[PDB]
Amino acid sequence: EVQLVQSGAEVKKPGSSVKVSCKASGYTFTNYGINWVRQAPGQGLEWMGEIFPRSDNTFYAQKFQGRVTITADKSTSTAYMELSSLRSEDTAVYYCARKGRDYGTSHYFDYWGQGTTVTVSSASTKGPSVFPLAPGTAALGCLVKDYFPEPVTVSWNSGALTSGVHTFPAVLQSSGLYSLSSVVTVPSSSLGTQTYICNVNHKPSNTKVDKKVEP
Amino acid sequence: DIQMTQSPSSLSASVGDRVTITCRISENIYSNLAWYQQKPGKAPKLLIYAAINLADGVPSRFSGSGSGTDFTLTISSLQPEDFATYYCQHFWGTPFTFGQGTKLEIKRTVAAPSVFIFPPSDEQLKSGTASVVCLLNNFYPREAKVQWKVDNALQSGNSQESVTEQDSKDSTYSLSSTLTLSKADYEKHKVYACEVTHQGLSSPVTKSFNRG
Amino acid sequence: GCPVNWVEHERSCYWFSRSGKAWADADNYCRLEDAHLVVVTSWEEQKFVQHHIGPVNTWMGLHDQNGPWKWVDGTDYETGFKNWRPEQPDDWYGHGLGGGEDCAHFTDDGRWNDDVCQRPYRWVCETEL
Ligand SMILES: [Ca+2]
Ligand SMILES: [Ca+2]
Ligand SMILES: [Ca+2]
Repeated sequence: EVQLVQSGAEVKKPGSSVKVSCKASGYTFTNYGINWVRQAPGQGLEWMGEIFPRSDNTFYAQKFQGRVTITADKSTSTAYMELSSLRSEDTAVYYCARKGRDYGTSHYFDYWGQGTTVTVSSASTKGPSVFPLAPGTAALGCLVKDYFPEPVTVSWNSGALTSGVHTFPAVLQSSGLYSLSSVVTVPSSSLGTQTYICNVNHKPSNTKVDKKVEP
Repeated sequence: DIQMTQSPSSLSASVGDRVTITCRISENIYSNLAWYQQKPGKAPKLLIYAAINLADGVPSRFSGSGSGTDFTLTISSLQPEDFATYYCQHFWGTPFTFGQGTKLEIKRTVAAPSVFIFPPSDEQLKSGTASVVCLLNNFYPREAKVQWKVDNALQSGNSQESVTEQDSKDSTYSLSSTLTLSKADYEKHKVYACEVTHQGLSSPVTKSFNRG
Repeated sequence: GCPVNWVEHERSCYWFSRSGKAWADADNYCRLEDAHLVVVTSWEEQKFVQHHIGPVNTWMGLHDQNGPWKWVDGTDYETGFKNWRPEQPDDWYGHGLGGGEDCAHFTDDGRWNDDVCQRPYRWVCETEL
């Protein structure tokens, strides 16, 4: 079985460099080009470059030339993509992909790494502030504001309350910190018979908040 | 770079429908074209290569056709697991380029949003910031306009929006809009309102509160 | 040394197609294989290619689309080895396919002919170790 396994998520300051690795297994590493493709949040796919490990020949998209370096280590069947002078627009999921081929017809990206999230930010690790969004049907929620980096998880009543829960994708504030809301609709008649608690976990900062939301 | 024009950018369809997605190329690439499927949080998956060949293990309901500058991905009978984003990609020279993507979403009946407005908490105000949240709950289609008004003054530039993915049970969307003001500005005004325009509402719906 | 299904000869690796492609499509395929359409610069290389293609029209990396005849890797054509069929290249327009002939192939006796680039001939990729 062919597998491409990438290094873990990276948080990088602007101006720094990131190096992402892509460990290939299950095939002859030198027989196929390794390609790097990135995807900014909510955007499409962008090819960055290719290395052929047999020859070490590389090809880069012009917009990254002088800024991207792709290398390959035949001894560990691992390819690397180093992107320097990072800027906010380099925040993306970076994929490696094998350029397979059917002999004499065409090429294709048949096996992909799992992706590596690279966040370029001048922010530092910060746990959220959690504020109540106070209420036949009543909506209540929690605003999970000013945290970094992604992600936070939100449950309600320790996971007992799942139906009608909507936890929204985070938005990036101009401060560089993320903010998101999680809401749940419940019967108005339940407000005096059931406590509602949003369970917020921000692992990067070891922040756990159990915020009671009352009328 | 070769230009890849994929159409449409978004498509609503029902399980069992035929779906066709087109990819127009700015120059002749013979059959050197691949199609991919991508689901949220996942790497793209190869569907079709050499324009018309079904990749190993991919269901035969997927088929590709075309050559040269005009290509089509067809899903003969849309399956529930097929709602995803689709990309074409050329393999002609360098740089490889992708189409901009076609997002296939689930068709359902129109559902008007339930709208809720939340004032900033006293807890947050203590920190000198005010966030006003407007919730649009379980609506369809996704298109929706939220307008913030502060004492009937139309706000612009101080709100951010976020939309959930289609609900796995009812195929609706929900939307959260946050209006951000300084604490000082929040206290200079009384009436905060979010006006919601949506196909399921005969007229825009306004939810508001008076600071207090 | 050379990848599986490639053939080594005099510090080059060669891949012989078993299917046909228009010249540009073959040129693209070799490029995406980290290679180029074969560039023939000696009798020894010519005979080696002949042995492997047999009596089959086969594209090489020689074309006159930039103006003069050029090899795809920049090797100089005029000072280099040439093995054209008699009275080739002729830029024939009588084939009915439109246009002249701008792409060189090995013919079934090994000597070269310029032909219409859209013909789906076999091809040879070459990469240098
Ligand atoms: Ca040669
Ligand atoms: Ca000619
Ligand atoms: Ca001729």
